Amino acid sequence: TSRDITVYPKDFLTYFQRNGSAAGFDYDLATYTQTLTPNKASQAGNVTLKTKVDMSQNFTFTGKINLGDKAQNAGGADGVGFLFHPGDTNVVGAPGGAAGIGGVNGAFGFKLDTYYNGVGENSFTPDPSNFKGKPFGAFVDGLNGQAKTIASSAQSISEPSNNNFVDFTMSYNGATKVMSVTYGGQTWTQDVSSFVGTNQAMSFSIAASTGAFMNLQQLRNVNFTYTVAQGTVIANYVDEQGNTIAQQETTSGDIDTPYVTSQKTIPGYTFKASNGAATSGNYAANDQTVNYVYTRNQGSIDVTYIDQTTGQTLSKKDLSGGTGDSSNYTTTDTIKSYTDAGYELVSDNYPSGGTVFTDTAQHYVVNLKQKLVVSSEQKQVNETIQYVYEDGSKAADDYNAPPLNFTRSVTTNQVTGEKTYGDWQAQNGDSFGEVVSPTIKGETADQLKIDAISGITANSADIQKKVVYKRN
Ligand SMILES: [Ca+2]
Repeated sequence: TSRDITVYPKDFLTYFQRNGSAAGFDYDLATYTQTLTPNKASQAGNVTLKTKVDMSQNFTFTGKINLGDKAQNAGGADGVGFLFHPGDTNVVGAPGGAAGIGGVNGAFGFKLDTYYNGVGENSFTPDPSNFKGKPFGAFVDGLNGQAKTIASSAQSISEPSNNNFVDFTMSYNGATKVMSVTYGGQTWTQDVSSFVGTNQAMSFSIAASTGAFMNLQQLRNVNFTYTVAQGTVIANYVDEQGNTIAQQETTSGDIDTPYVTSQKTIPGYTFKASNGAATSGNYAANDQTVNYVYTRNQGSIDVTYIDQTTGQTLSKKDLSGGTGDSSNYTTTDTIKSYTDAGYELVSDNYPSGGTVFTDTAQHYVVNLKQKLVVSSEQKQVNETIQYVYEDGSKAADDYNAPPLNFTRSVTTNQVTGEKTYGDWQAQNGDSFGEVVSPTIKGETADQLKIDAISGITANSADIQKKVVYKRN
């Protein structure tokens, strides 16, 4: 592998970060010594590995640990915890009974517990009963957050004494997933395959803890041959309201080596912004998430109603919605109002079976004309000559003349009420004939004839004449 190095004593601080207690002390570059905790109460100091570890390759950890100058009976505590978890390179475990492993998720490793915790918290299960007041080295199951000691791995160790450094070797087989830890003559072996659940890259922490009891806890001549894990960029494609719209695109690569992400073209959506990490960058030991936000594409549909008689817009409806959704708009309601008001529908290009908003705009038109109802009014001009005696009694039947009929069209607008009259056409003529008055036997008439009356119009008034007959 290319991502595969050996961390030398002289470069300890390059690859390890002094946290809590340890950050008060400078790595002595003559002894190659790093203080985790001093001989003081309520301490908590760790070294977190800056990178991560490929938990599928072969790593060999070498060094000497000073567990202090006091046993538990003599007021000595708490021990040295080795942490392996899949989480952040900066997350470290709870102190005391959790021994630098408990209270992280997906956590496992090896402790030298120089203090027997018999009373269990929510962060650690009681230490094994077969070790009451006795120092021991053990593997721990920290997956469910609660550090549980593997009672199989529980072998006794030499009490902390005179601040003496004992040899420590932790070796791991990638394919077997088997860890071999040797602390000064005692030897441990455990199958961590159960503990590297799926994630071939784990965070590393060496931690130390004091409480009421205390011990100077240090590390010396550290040698860590391992395969540096690869960084992992994650890329999400989501709408504005969180909901994912495209498959998340998890890449992976050597750290400080370019990663590149891609804006996805997404049917029904336009890119808005990239929240989280840069779309272009370099790879990093913790997991960088580039989200891609998209807007739900909205389509436009308008329906214009036009009075063709005025050539002017009656009303316009504007529908906007998501590319694919139904407007649930009908023209019949807005047509009804108009056809009620005395409009006649000319044309409707709006689809009968509803519309669907699309990426491209939709425009529909409804032409209505002011309804025109052609009527026909008829007028008639009449000539009636009555033939009477001086008493007002009838000498003869009234002559009712061939009537002069007139007719004009009357176009009526049902929207305005306006009446468009045509020209008063004459059906029968303009001239009333001459009417010679009857000759009654033994009478003489005041008018012997009624003269022809011409130039009668539809405006002309009915003629009402009267012939009076005198005796002899
Ligand atoms: Ca303990």
